[PDB]
Amino acid sequence: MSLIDPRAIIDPSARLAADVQVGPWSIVGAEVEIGEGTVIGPHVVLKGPTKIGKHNRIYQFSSVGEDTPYKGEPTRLVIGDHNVIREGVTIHRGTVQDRAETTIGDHNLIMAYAHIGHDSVIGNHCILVNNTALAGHVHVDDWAILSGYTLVHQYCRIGAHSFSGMGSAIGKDVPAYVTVFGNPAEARSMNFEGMRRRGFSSEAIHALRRAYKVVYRQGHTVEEALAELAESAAQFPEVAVFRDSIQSATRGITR
Amino acid sequence: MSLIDPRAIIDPSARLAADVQVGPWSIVGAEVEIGEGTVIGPHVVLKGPTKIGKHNRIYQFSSVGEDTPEPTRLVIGDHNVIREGVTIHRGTVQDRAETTIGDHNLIMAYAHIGHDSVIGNHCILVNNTALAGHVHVDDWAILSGYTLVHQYCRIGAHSFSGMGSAIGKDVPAYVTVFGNPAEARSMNFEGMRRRGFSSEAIHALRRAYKVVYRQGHTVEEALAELAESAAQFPEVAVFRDSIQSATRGITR
Amino acid sequence: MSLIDPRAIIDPSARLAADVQVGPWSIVGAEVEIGEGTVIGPHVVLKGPTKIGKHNRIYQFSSVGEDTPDLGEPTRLVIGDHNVIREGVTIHRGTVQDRAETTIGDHNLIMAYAHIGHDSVIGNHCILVNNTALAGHVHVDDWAILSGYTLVHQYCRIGAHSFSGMGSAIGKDVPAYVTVFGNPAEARSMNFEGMRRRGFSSEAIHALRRAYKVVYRQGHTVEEALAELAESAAQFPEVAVFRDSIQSATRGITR
Ligand SMILES: Cc1nnc(CN(Cc2ccc(C#N)cc2)C(=O)CSc2ccccc2Cl)o1
Ligand SMILES: Cc1nnc(CN(Cc2ccc(C#N)cc2)C(=O)CSc2ccccc2Cl)o1
Ligand SMILES: Cc1nnc(CN(Cc2ccc(C#N)cc2)C(=O)CSc2ccccc2Cl)o1
Repeated sequence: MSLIDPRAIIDPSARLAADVQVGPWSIVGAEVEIGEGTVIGPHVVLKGPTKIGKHNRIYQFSSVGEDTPYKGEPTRLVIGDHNVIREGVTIHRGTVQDRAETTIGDHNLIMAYAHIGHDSVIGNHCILVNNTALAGHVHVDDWAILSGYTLVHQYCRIGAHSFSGMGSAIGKDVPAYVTVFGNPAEARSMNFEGMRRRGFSSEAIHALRRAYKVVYRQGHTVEEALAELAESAAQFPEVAVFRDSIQSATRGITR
Repeated sequence: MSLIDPRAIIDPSARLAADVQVGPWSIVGAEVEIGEGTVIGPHVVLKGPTKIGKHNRIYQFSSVGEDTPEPTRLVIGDHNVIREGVTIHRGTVQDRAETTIGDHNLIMAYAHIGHDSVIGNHCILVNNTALAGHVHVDDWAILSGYTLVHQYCRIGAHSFSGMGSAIGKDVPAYVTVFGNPAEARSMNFEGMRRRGFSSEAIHALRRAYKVVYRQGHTVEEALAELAESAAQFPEVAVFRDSIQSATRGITR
Repeated sequence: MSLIDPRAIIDPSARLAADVQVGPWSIVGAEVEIGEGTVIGPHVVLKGPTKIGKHNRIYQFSSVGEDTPDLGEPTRLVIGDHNVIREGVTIHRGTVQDRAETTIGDHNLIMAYAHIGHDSVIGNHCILVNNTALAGHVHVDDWAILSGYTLVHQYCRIGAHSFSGMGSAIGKDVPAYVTVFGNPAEARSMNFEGMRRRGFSSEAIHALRRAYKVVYRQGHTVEEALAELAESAAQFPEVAVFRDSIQSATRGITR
């Protein structure tokens, strides 16, 4: 049996690496580029201009590279390497001219029926659990986990190693390591489980626990908090990752 | 390349207008009528008795015209966009509760339109919005992502629900609702300005909101107080009529 | 015509009863077993080791028998008789080694886009309404009704004849007959409506109303409540079902 199933439709403008697998009844549309070792399942719709990197797995009933719901404006979707895109996932392209294309990095897991809205940016090692929805212009940093049915408002930033509880509705920025829950989302604590899994030192975990309290439990303003964290951020690069996510928040921080 | 892809299944009783496009591996079932300029994507399941109007677009993995889990019908108007994975059930004809969708609607990815529901014109049902059944959505309503609507609920003209809202009661026209359970917050003044409502009409609607929600009046007292402004501004009469026709009470 | 559509793919290791119907563009994977009177719709993906019983109906765009997006461990899915699996439903296999296969009994209705996580167990006469998600290791007892978009945390037990309202987020065990609402889920009352439809005696309904008060409205600890329910449970099999569900609660009960 051929690597490209004879029941699949490959557009003559699509560029594929030699070992790409494409399952039956799948469409690889115009201007779709697919890298080495990628596996396209059956019943998949791929639309371009889209770049899919190496060693990716895209499951049935997914629509990857769709137009968002002027004529001829260049729009693009870039997906890196070692990603898993499960059944029914929808991923929209993003505008090129303004450097706001839809981008997905490496080693991500995008679970069933998740939605990635136009101009969203997903880093590396993220997990978007079933039916997570990024409205659009969402920035998800490395190792973030969004539990099932997490809804993210347009323009929100989800910090590195952050966590959302199931059914959370995020309206403001989530700082690095922070855990959020409910509709509307509220900050609860820090992802100490994720910190341990990543092999963080005891001094680094303690400095981060102290950092959370400075921001959320000591009644200080964002301006007051950032000034107090300066000393701790200089000694630990992980407290600096927390400090930078607060400093770069536009919609305010999830409290 | 033919308009009707040779890999699609078209039942002999289906009636398609000459320029209708059907993508590969789509099923156009028996008693399905499709009007001029409509585009059916690939992997679409269309079941009848269903009448689809002119210049519609139906995306992949949609199931339109499903039986509810006696002649039943589904009627879809003109210029609608039905995105990927949307599910639309038919409604009962004898009791005049067929499922109806008007014109210029945008029904986004994985939205669900339960049996006997009625959607007006220019409505937006964002991703995963779910109408349980017998839901009436009036013109220009916006239901944000993952809005859930209890059976028999009425969604007023130009109303708005925030993301993840769970609506159990009627939403009056223009009203903005948020959360689970849904709570009224304000009016959609932004929408009024886009529609070209006058400053005077907006002013009267803002006063009408206060009468219903911020002055401790009963529904009976509020309706009597709005009578004067409703005769003067047709937009206020839209707001008053939606409260008058509320069978499950109003969202507060 | 032909019971198996010529456009369907039937793996040579699949075992089917002679009258099994399979629609166009459906995949019946390796190690899939399908019983008498079952109808598989078009665009269905079935993956094994999976057993599907008699007189079942599986709708378009469903992925039944897939492996979880995180694990040579042999895993299985077993589905009983007279079930209806609506469009876009995802059902994952379990694990055999620790006796946690994913199992679904008889006369169940699994509505559009519902998710059945790995190692979950569904009894009989249950209804999972549109987009209900069982994260994994979830036990759903007989006649439970989970309203649209109900989210169920891993390891939660849903009691017999219980009911969740639309958009409920369940993080603790739901006792038998209990009605729960919101995110986080909160106990409200009992499903008396369901009892009456099931033909429960007025005496059994009266005893269950009293049982709810003992657990939830009289300031008793779970130890105290279980001691007070002992007498009623010995007399009413329906009260024993309620008592057993509180006894077997590992995550505490939904209050
Ligand atoms: C299974 C399981 N393992 N951990 C959890 C908790 N979790 C976060 C999480 C989930 C998966 C990975 C992984 N790889 C990591 C973290 C949730 O999102 C629960 S909700 C949910 C879960 C699954 C489907 C639908 C829903 Cl709604 O679930
Ligand atoms: C994109 C975008 N543009 N506006 C918004 C806000 N919006 C209303 C809205 C959304 C789209 C149109 C349109 N055509 C109009 C209004 C939401 O529904 C947010 S939630 C959400 C949003 C998108 C996907 C999934 C989810 Cl869950 O999102
Ligand atoms: C229709 C209808 N008939 N009863 C209800 C109430 N119901 C429970 C329920 C639903 C169906 C059966 C059945 N067979 C039994 C109980 C809900 O879940 C409402 S929410 C919902 C409902 C439908 C789609 C999306 C959503 Cl979100 O809806």
